[PDB]
Order: sequence, then C-alpha cells, then structure tokens
Amino acid sequence: VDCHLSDMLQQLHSVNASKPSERGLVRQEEAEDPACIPIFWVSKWVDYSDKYGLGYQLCDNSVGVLFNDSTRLILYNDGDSLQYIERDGTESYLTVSSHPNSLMKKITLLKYFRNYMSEHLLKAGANITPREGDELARLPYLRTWFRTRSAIILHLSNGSVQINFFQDHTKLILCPLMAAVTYIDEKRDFRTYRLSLLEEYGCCKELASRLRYARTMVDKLLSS
Amino acid sequence: DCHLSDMLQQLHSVNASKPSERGLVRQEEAEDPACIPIFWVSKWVDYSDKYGLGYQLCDNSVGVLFNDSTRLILYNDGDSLQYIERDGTESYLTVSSHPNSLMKKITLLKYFRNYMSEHLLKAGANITPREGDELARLPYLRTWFRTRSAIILHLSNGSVQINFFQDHTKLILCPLMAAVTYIDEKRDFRTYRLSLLEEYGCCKELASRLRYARTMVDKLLSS
Amino acid sequence: GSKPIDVFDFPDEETYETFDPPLHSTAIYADEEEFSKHCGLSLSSTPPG
Repeated sequence: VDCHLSDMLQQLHSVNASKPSERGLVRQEEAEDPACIPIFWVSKWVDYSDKYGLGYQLCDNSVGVLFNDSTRLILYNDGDSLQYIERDGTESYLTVSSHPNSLMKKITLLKYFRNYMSEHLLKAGANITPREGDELARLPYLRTWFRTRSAIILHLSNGSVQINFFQDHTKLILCPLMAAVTYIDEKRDFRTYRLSLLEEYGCCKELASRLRYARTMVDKLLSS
Repeated sequence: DCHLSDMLQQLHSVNASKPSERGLVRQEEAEDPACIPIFWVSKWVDYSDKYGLGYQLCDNSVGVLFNDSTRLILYNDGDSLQYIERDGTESYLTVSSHPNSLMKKITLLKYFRNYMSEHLLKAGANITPREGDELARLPYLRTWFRTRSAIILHLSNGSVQINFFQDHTKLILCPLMAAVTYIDEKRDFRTYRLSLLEEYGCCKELASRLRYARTMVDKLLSS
Repeated sequence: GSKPIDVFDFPDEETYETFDPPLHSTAIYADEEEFSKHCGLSLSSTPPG
C-alpha cells in the first residue's frame, strides 16, 4: 500500500528527527499504549526463493506463500479454506477438498511449507493472547519482502511492516494506522508504543537505532 | 495363472493369522534384505483414453501396454526393443532397424519416456543394484487396473505391485520368494518374508495393506 | 480394452507438445524428503532451542 507506506515514512521521519535516545531523562514506559497491540504478525518463515518462493505463518496459524511468479496462496487456520491472489490481485476463494487441478502443485508446495514450519520452527509472539473479535478481522497476505545481511523485511497488505533482526532475534512490527510500533526484545518481551509519544518521552538506544534502520528500509520499500 | 494362485495362498495364510492382533508384534524379525526384488515399476503414465499405459522399471528401461493389448519395451541401452503381441508372442528389434508397421508405436514410446524423464519422480531410486542382476530376463506389464485407492500392476514374472495414491506407500509382492517389499510414507524400503510376518506379526498399517493386496489378487484372478 | 489406440493422426515435435496425460505417478516436485532438506540448508526463521 503506497499510501500506508507514505504515512509510516512520515511517522518514522518525525520520531527519528526528535532523537528520542539523546535525552537526560527517558520515560519509555509512558509511551506505551497496550490498546495498539497488532492483530496479525508473521510468526515463522522459510526462504525457498531459489526454487518455489517465500513461505510464512501468521500468528493465527494460517499459512501463506508468495511464489516466485508473484501469485499468493493462503491456507486459513481451519485447514481447508483457501484464497488465491493472482498477479493482477484477482482474488479467489476455494477449498483444499475442492482439489483444483490448476492449483495441485501450489497446494502441495504450501503443505510442505506448513509441515516444515510446524515441525522445525518456533512461533514468534506465542506469549501474546488474542483479544475478542480478532477472528473477524480480514486476513492479510504478504505483499512484498526482502532480506539484507542483518534482517528480513515483511510488508503485509494491511499496511503493516515487520522487521526481524537475525543475530539477536529482536523484532519490530510497525502499524501506520495507529502510528504505533511493537518491539520484541531479546528476552521475547512484547511492548507496544505510540511513535508520537516516543518523541515526547524518549526511549533506549536499542529501540531508537532500530527505528532509524526501519525508516531506511521503508524508503527501500517505496523505491521499488 | 499359477503365480497368482500361489500369491493368493500366501496372503490368505498370513491374513488368517491376524498378524496385527498379537500381544507383541515383532515385524522387524521378518525382514530379509536378501529378498530385495530385482524389478519394480518406478514411474507410470495413464493415457488410456488415447494410447495406453506407459511405465518405467527401476533399471531405467521403459514400456507401454497399449489399448490394443500389445506391449513395446525399450531396454536401458536406448536402442534394443522387444514387442509382445496380444497372445504373448515376443519379437526383437531396434530403434534403427524395425518394421515400418511399428513406427507409430515406437514414436509413442519415446513420448512416454521423455514425459517420464522430465516430469516424474523415480520410486525406489535409493535402492542399489546388485551384481549379476543385469543378467535377469526383463519382464513386461501383463495387466493393470486403477481403483479408488490404488493402481495395481501385474508383471510377467509373477510380481504384483500396488501403489496407493493418498500416502504414496507401495507394495511389491513376489510369489517366488513368498516375500513382500513395503515402501512406507517416508520412502523407507523394506522386504519381509510372508511366513515370518505370520509367525512374528506385523503392524496395523502393513496388515491393512496386505488385506487390500489379497482383495486385489482375488480380482486379478476373477478376470 | 474398449477404447482404441488413436494413432491415425500420428506423423512431430509439436505432437509431443499435445502429449498431455491426465493421470500419472508422483511428480518430481512432490518429494517432501528433498523439500524438507533444502529448507534445512536454506535461510529460515528461528528454530527451537
């Protein structure tokens, strides 16, 4: 979403311009707003882009794939419902039991992705409990993604941008609708902040340096 | 068919002992790697609406059972050919020198072979060939049929192979050795003596496939 | 068999292009053992520890 990435870029420019870590007093706790906790994030992923594409699991246990041919296939958490997004954005809804002939391969590959992730990878944010009515939210798909030497950047179709850092396992989940960011630290503790309140109360250098990196990555998302 | 009747007797004896209903099943005691079969079907193509059923054997030879009930086999040298007529009569030729009446079937064979080599996985590719096995007579596909759950392949040496679609498991029954090879859903390849499965027992999954096998051998003898 | 063998329109390179079997054995992509292996050697998210 070009308009959501633009708002997030402005939001990041603002907070980074205030230099939130260069302050005598930092009251990062006052910038917290638990009401902004995200509904969806990426909890697992596998880069098979050499052959098939990028497989991933969302925190609601749904699974999706962004194939190299720029189509997408989402298996809802019931294990049967399916959504297929062509290169044109042409959405379609089917079921695994329908056993479509034109999707046999992609369906099989998605199951392989699902099986590997379930049997070999940890669920990020497993300690985050779901609020009532989160089941009604529309399920997003992975619009675009890329990896640097230090992180993977995942842009969801609801406007959210997620950045997972490889070495220390810290993660950012940015929500331009709330002008908010959720940070998962090395100890796996979750905290959600209003970006505008970080400008006004400050934060530690760990989070500030990652918000500087995030802005750079949002510019890269907007380039292509 | 003498070989089918022997296989039926073996399967009847084993299944009647209810081998999965033992206090202690010791299936591994029945394994006998000396009974690995020499030949099995490693790929197949069902084009029976137009041409017939093409297949590959594990030695990389190929064959077709055409809709007119004749068969053509290409050896793994890629030139030698064997034609089996409707009454089992066998003749030998080559890709470079052949009756003109077989030109169309030869071309059809190459299409099956090229399709299989570029689209299909080789079953049992892990199994290594032993010395002297390349001296064995090449069998051909005598008959085949398809059910809801499996494809059944009856080879001219007496072997019956059953490939289950859902979980990719496969059975290779050899009446000469009174043996069964089972390829489970992880592609693990194990050969068992049927007499020892009757004595020591076997797991529920294999016991179920062996009851199915018996029903299918009964059907092969019916027609 | 009751269906004929239909080789009355046979000859050649595009005739292999019209070669479209409706049913066949397991395809090369359907090797889950090899898939899982590549995933193990490729980049992925954090494993259990």
